[PDB]
Amino acid sequence: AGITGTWYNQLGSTFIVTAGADGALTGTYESAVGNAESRYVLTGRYDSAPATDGSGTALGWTVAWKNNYRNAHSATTWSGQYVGGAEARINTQWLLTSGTTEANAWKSTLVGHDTFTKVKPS
Amino acid sequence: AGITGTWYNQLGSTFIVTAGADGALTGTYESAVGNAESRYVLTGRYDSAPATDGSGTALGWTVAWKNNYRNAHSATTWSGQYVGGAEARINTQWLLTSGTTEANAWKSTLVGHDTFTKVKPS
Amino acid sequence: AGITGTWYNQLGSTFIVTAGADGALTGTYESAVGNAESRYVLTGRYDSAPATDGSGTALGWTVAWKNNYRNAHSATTWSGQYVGGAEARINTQWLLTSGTTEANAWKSTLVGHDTFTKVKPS
Amino acid sequence: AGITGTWYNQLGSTFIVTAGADGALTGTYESAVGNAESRYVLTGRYDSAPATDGSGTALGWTVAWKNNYRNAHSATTWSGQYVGGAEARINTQWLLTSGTTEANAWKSTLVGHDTFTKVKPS
Repeated sequence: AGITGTWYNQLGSTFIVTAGADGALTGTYESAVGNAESRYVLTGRYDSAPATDGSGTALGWTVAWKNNYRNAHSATTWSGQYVGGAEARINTQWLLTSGTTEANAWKSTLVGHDTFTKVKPS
Repeated sequence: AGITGTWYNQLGSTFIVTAGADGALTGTYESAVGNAESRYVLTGRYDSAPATDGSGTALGWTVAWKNNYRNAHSATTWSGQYVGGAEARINTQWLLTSGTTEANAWKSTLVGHDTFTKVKPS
Repeated sequence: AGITGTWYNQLGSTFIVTAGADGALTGTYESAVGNAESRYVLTGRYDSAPATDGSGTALGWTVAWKNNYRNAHSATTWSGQYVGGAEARINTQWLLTSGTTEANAWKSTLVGHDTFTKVKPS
Repeated sequence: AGITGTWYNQLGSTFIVTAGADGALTGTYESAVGNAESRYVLTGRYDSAPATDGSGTALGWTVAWKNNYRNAHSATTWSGQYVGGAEARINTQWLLTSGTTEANAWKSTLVGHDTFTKVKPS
């Protein structure tokens, strides 16, 4: 169950999350950490029964940079895997797609990565 | 609203989906198209108010290759953007992460793409 | 076994390439195609000895977007595979990275895909 | 402005590279580091004239995983940027593509990240 919680990224984002018994992910993303109108609904999925081999626990989740206060006309999906214990992290790769005229399709999707930890950076 | 529906991919996958008035995505992924125990719950997010410039409509969604019948200990997040009209498509990039020993972390995430259309391929 | 030549992608860009007998790839890439002021240097590598089970031929290459007529301050790589036959295609995927101040480092790399064909698109 | 040299990543791999005065990149990459049987050819490009606003230096390169001692039937490219200073790092991202039959074409390309530093990791 050790997914549910708060999770901080190197750069200064934060999201708390729940893991539905069945296998859901519900939460909200805070893209600063001292903000309020800069939170966005979070939903995603994670393998609710993982393997017995020290192997990761696959997950993903999406967040749409639009809320009741702002719209970036964009959305990030985080894909990766959660590891547990004392050094416990959420290792992801992420994609970011904006809405584009088809003229600029080709340049619509930023790629990156993010390591989330259960205790703040610096 | 022209997201809700069925969507087919070049290769032979299918997913029907709803767009919550607010901005959610709920659905289920069929990874063949004539299957049944090979469907997986689908949830994700999409910009419920898009821009007025012919620009795409950003979205993403995640699917965990584990259900009541199978487990691939994996998960795909699809990120991209939906375009409408008579030639209407869901253009995405996708990531796939498996659970890995940390020994094999480095090789945990397949990258690809998928163009979804509202009417079957071949 | 005919990587050597001229190739074209979904949007009418072109790169010519000789395929050194070991893995060398060198040649060029032309933003558009009919123009000498928008031409760019290209080097890369490929498997000079692919398996015989009709498996693709892995390859990669690079086009720092700099010449004597423009500097874009950026570089694309292309990773993927050659699949000869009637319809010879170089199915690839690419990462486009610009040079950023440390703060924009995160929005630095586009991701995308590209099919190349020995015949011009539409 | 010191791309030329020896670099190391989070897992103790290494590549040496000369940075041609225009953009050439050539050199090598060593699966591990202390071994001649696991060494691989490397070519690429970089912006030989990056802007002066302390922006990174874009670059890319390729290592078809083939030598006289092993053939992996695959190729990685590395796209990213050089950021000199006290802590000079080449922050990159990479795509690892194997040669596949048309049916496995979809599970063909790993994606991932890599920091390189002029000093060995741990």
